Amino acid sequence: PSTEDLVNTFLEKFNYEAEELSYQSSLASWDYNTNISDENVQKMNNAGAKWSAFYEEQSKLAKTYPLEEIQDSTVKRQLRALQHSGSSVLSADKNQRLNTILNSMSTIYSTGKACNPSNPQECLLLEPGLDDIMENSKDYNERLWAWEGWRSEVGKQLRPLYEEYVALKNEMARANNYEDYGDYWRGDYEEEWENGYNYSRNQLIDDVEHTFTQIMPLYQHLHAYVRTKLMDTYPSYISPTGCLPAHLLGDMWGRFWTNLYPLTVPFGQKPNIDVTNAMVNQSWDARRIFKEAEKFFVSVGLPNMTQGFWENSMLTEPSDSRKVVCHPTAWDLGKGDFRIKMCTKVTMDDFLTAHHEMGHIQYDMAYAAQPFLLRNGANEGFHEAVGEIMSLSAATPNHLKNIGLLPPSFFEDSETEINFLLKQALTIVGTLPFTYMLEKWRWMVFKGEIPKDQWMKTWWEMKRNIVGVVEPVPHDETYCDPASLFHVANDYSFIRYYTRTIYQFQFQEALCQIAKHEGPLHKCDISNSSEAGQKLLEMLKLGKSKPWTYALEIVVGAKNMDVRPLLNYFEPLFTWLKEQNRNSFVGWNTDW
Ligand SMILES: *[C@@H]1O[C@H](CO)[C@@H](O[C@@H]2O[C@H](CO)[C@@H](O[C@@H]3O[C@H](CO)[C@@H](O)[C@H](O)[C@@H]3O)[C@H](O)[C@H]2NC(C)=O)[C@H](O)[C@H]1NC(C)=O
Ligand SMILES: *[C@@H]1O[C@H](CO)[C@@H](O[C@@H]2O[C@H](CO)[C@@H](O[C@@H]3O[C@H](CO)[C@@H](O)[C@H](O)[C@@H]3O)[C@H](O)[C@H]2NC(C)=O)[C@H](O)[C@H]1NC(C)=O
Ligand SMILES: *[C@@H]1O[C@H](CO)[C@@H](O)[C@H](O)[C@H]1NC(C)=O
Repeated sequence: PSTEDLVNTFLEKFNYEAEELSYQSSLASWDYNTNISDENVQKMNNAGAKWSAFYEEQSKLAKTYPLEEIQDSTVKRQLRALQHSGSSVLSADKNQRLNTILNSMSTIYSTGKACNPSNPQECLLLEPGLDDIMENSKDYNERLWAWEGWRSEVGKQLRPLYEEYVALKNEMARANNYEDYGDYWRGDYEEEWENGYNYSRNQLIDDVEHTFTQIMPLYQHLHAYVRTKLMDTYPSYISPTGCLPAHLLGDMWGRFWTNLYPLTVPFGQKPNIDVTNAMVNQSWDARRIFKEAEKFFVSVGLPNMTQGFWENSMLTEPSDSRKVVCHPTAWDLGKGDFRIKMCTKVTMDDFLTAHHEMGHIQYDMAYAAQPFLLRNGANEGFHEAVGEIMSLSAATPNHLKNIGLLPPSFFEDSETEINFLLKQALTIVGTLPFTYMLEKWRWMVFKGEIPKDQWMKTWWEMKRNIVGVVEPVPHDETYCDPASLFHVANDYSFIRYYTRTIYQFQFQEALCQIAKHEGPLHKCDISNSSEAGQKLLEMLKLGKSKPWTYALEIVVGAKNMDVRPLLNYFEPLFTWLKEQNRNSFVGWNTDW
């Protein structure tokens, strides 16, 4: 028996026991995440810990099989993924050290309460009190205090922690065949085999950077517009040819300029399409929302939800009978038990959200044919990108009129279109540079290119040169503002949002081009395009069996990211911004 045949037997065993154990874990997690109950909490911990142990032991055993001697790229990929043990190689001592550091950083983050000068008790935790301030306040001093306090009482505390976390994680990375924790994270995009469908980890840097080059002009003009309107709101502090203060971006970090819409609304009279009132009138219940979503997916040719979906999902808050976590989640428990958890209300947002989450469900149903280790999206962004393209189609007033939530005679005034596209811009085009800069700083820091003495300095240097944002109060290396973000303090990648964003518009433009739609890409409802849903399935079923490049080619027609779809989607807004910015400054001073 060739070592590969023995390998097949190994994996065929792994997936057979794993599929099961993961289903047991997932059912326990449905129990806890729904029927919050200490008992159920304890059972969740038990089952998840058994999953952890199984994966770890099977990973060691997989290492005892040599990847270099595996033929079928499919088998090789499953093995490779299972062979990536990670924390195992480090001594159990060092393991507990890093576990304690991650736990302590997350506990500092969660236990984050800053107090207000003049108030010895206005001290409030982050999620309850601080954010509203950073999103619905027009007081420079209040927002300033919040921003400074977090990056002061929390970032400083995390500073030594993250300092040692970098060294430990780097040792873990190089413990595996890796140059830095950066290369380890970049490997999630690394795939090999097939014809030229291979993507080396270091190519990710090249591609992210060139895509950001093409997106830079749009971000520049968006910067101008937001800057000028904010100037009129905060005149004493904003400079016309300068970067923007961080505390005025709409959230503690300024990851999404969405909350700046009231202060930066194009026009401002033409109301915003809110079918919410219409839903409230047609008595649309949560089930009706999800049923219309089902009808959409059937229209493009995709299947409809299992009986199990309608019978086992929690589509509504559990009245008052139980206590639940509301954050919307899509669930593939394994073994065909697909579900969705949401505290669905009667709101356009929850409607579009149901379409997104059900798109996740459809992806899950489409790759059930694949084995366990290949039952996932091709990269880390395929999934949420599919989800988002659903909401894009379900937001076009065309589809809103079809479902009967907007009168037929209703017409789109160019003004309302610009308003909508600008809101999309802040939330999308705003996080794009923020994301690039965050992950670049982390990548270089893990690569060591940024020494600790110039750790924070570079950070704000980039925040200005890239993001176009400036520090309100100068911060020394005593601070650690990067750790101030949950995705950074809790050891999570961040480039996923950038990649997802670039992907979703590529997908939407390809599929729309299939539906033979003509006109702006912000007006596309792939509804009834059997061919569109067919291409989508022809990718979705592939899972991660085939290279992510292959999935892309099967859908969009290219093997690598392309920003041209994103630009085409926002091009109207781009031109309007250019004209609105002619007699003003488009750019920002680096040192300011
Ligand atoms: C989903 O869309 C299909 C498209 O034809 C609708 O046709 C239904 O197809 C199903 C499956 O082939 C047929 O079997 C049914 O399955 C459900 C799910 O377990 C079960 O509850 C039914 O008693 C039946 O066994 C079904 O006869 C057929 N119905 C038609 C043609 O009216 C289907 O209606 C959609 N899904 C569901 C659950 O109805
Ligand atoms: C995508 O395709 C669907 C078809 O499933 C389109 O919805 C359909 O729209 C037509 C025209 O309004 C509806 O016609 C209706 O026929 C019934 C037959 O009894 C009649 O009583 C009504 O007065 C009306 O004329 C049709 O029922 C409806 N399909 C449904 C409700 O399942 C939809 O407009 C298409 N969307 C896009 C973006 O192309
Ligand atoms: C919720 O948990 C409690 C405590 O473990 C248990 O007695 C009860 O049967 C559970 N109910 C549901 C609906 O999960």
